[PDB]
Amino acid sequence: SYNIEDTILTLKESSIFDDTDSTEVLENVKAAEENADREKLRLRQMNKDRRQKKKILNVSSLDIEEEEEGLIIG
Amino acid sequence: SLPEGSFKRVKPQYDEIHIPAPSKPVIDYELKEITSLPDWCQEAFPSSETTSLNPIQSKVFHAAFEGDSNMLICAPTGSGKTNIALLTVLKALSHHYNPKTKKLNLSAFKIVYIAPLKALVQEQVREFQRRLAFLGIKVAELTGDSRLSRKQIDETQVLVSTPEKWDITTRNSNNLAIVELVRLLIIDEIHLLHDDRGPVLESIVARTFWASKYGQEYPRIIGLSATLPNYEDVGRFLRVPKEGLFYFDSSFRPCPLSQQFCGIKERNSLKKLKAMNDACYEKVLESINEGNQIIVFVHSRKETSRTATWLKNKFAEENITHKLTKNDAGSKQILKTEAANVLDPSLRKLIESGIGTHHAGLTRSDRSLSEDLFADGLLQVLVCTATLAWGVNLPAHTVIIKGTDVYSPEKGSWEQLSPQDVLQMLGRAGRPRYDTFGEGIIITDQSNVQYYLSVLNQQLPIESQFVSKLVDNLNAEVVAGNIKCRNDAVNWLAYTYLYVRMLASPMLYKVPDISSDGQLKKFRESLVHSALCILKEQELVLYDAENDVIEATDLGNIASSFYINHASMDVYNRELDEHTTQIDLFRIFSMSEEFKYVSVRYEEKRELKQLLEKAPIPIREDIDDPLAKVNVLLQS
Amino acid sequence: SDPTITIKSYHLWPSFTDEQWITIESQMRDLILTEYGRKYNVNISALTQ
RNA sequence: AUCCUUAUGCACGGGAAAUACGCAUAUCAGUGAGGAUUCGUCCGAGAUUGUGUUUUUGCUGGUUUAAUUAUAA
Repeated sequence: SYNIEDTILTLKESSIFDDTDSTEVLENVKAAEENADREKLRLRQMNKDRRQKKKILNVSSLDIEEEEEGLIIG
Repeated sequence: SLPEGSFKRVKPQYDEIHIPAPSKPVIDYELKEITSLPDWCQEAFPSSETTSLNPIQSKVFHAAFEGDSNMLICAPTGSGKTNIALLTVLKALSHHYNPKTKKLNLSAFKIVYIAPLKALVQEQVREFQRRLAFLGIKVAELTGDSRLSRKQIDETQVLVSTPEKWDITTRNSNNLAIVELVRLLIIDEIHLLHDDRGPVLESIVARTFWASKYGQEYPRIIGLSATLPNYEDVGRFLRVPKEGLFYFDSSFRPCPLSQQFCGIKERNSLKKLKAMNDACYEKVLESINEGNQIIVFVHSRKETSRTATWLKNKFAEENITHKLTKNDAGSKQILKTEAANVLDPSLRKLIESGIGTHHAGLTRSDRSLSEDLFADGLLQVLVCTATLAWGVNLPAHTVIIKGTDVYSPEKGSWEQLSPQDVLQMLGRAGRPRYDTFGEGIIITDQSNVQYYLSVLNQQLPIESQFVSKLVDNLNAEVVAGNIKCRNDAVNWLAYTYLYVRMLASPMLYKVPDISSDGQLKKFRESLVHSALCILKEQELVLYDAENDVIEATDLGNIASSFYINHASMDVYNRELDEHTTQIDLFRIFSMSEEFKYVSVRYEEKRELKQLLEKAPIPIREDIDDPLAKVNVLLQS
Repeated sequence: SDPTITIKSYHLWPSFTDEQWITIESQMRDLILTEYGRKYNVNISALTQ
């Protein structure tokens, strides 16, 4: 009943027992792979930049933690 | 095609096809000598080595004095063009300058020479000074780093300008007296129309015909170009009388260009690159044993240094001594004097081996040095980016073009070498003054060879890119006040170079109208509509759809004056704000569209990193983003 | 594009010859390769097979 | 001229195996090797010895950013 957004919305992937009783979301098929491919792309170009240019990242606690950070009636 | 390929060699790494040198010209003509000239014109060729003009020149020259008409020369540009332009200049000078009375009439005639590049402008200017010194003429540069003011233009007679600055000078309303005074408008390299600067030339051309009707005396227009197809359509673009058109093929070239390809059969880049280096090495080995001075073009400037390193360790592995076996004492001397003194991109060692390189990103002094050393000949091999073919006249016997894919920020993708660039790279060749013929070579992937054969035959029209520059040119013209309506706009667009090209091939350039509107009235008017919508959105000009009235705004006037692109303009429009501050000003400056082609580099990155720490004006963006690099360079 | 190419009552996709498919598959690959990059700001040409 | 049988060579297509394929200035062997039998007989070409390689022979593929230049002074 919770939404994320002439458009169609489908159920997002969720584990049966891990989900159990929890709020369920409705996302667009193209939007899910859209966001995923944007983030993972941003990771790929940073992979090629890191390995090619041999730069060491600052990162650590707060950065990696913030990387861990990453209704309709019908 | 069959005559073009005579002979083909098959090699393990690559299949090389060797095109024979072009044919020598048939003589139906007399070689025109210097003593046939009048009294003052005999110093046009102060050093007369032949005392006879080249195969191209004589006929075009006497035709040029005979008619006063718009002319076009499609030629190898074998140094033949410089003298022809000089001679037409002297004619105009004589028309305003009496044969009996030797006082030169200074205030009557004015002359303009449109040379695309600043450097080539410089070179030209020294040439014109040398040849025109006897009349007592001031030949000075109007463009860019030239920095001529309001007065010196009035003082001067002969002008040598780049297209951009000449456009901006003639666009301005106050000078129009000077524009009227110019009788002689020379356009060098009219083949530039293919490239995106060419839009400026066609706009200048349109302004010359259409904009001055109140004085209405049309100046003499002389196009000078590399040989190109659709010459007739070019004339219909300009005026050209049929007789002024002179089409000369590469058979009239001073040094016949021996065309050569290596197709590369490999696919993956790690072996493919190695195969290319092997082929280049093989060609260099064939050349240097003959005493051949050689240039190797590449895509990128970073490629140059690593290529030269590869030639040093590989070439030296084969034989170290043969590159310099002669005057090794003086070679050591001059080499250490040049390399050790002014060079600091770790390029000294390459110079020291005697395989050098030249690229944008090499110091201005170091740059001049490399040119001179390669002229003397202590440099047997010269690795280069695309700067030299475009800029500098210095030919070298063997010319290798390594690779196909160039990265253009226009697309943001790797495209093929564009024909107009390939051709001008092939232009520099065996030296017309000294050597008999040139060796051209193209290191390339075999699949695209079929394409490069044709585009290398120069069968490709000068493509009209006016679609991008239309809007800005139209805005500037409205600022001039010449267009009050859509009909005026399309009449101006009739003298535009895209107009002709549309007429020739409507579906190629996406004319939907086709059979309808032979004059493409509605197509022209539709483009004007499209332009004036976006202009009005950018508050550049006033427009109404049904009533159709045009007027220029202040922002449009600013864009006209400082020649800002329309994209840059709307970027300024939104990004500038009431509350915008010192930090945001640099950011907007960086956002200016003229920096779209700028990008950060890995050899630049260390100095960038050192800068952005101690930079006084902070940067909201970061080292990877080109905008930040731009405004930190601005701070520096 | 071509209305002369008719989907029957039986089929889903329209009936072509082979070479018509050979071109259509290139046109379909073009949308994929252009929109993947355009969305992710990636150039088409630099891509490995 | 067509059609068919056997043997051999080259070969498109389809399988199976590599505890399998070979080598010997070496010993024998249709002038009888090696077996079988219902005890009358019957089958008829390898056997020994040494050795090479044998979860492997050759070859490949993937993955681990061009140049140029524009202001009003």
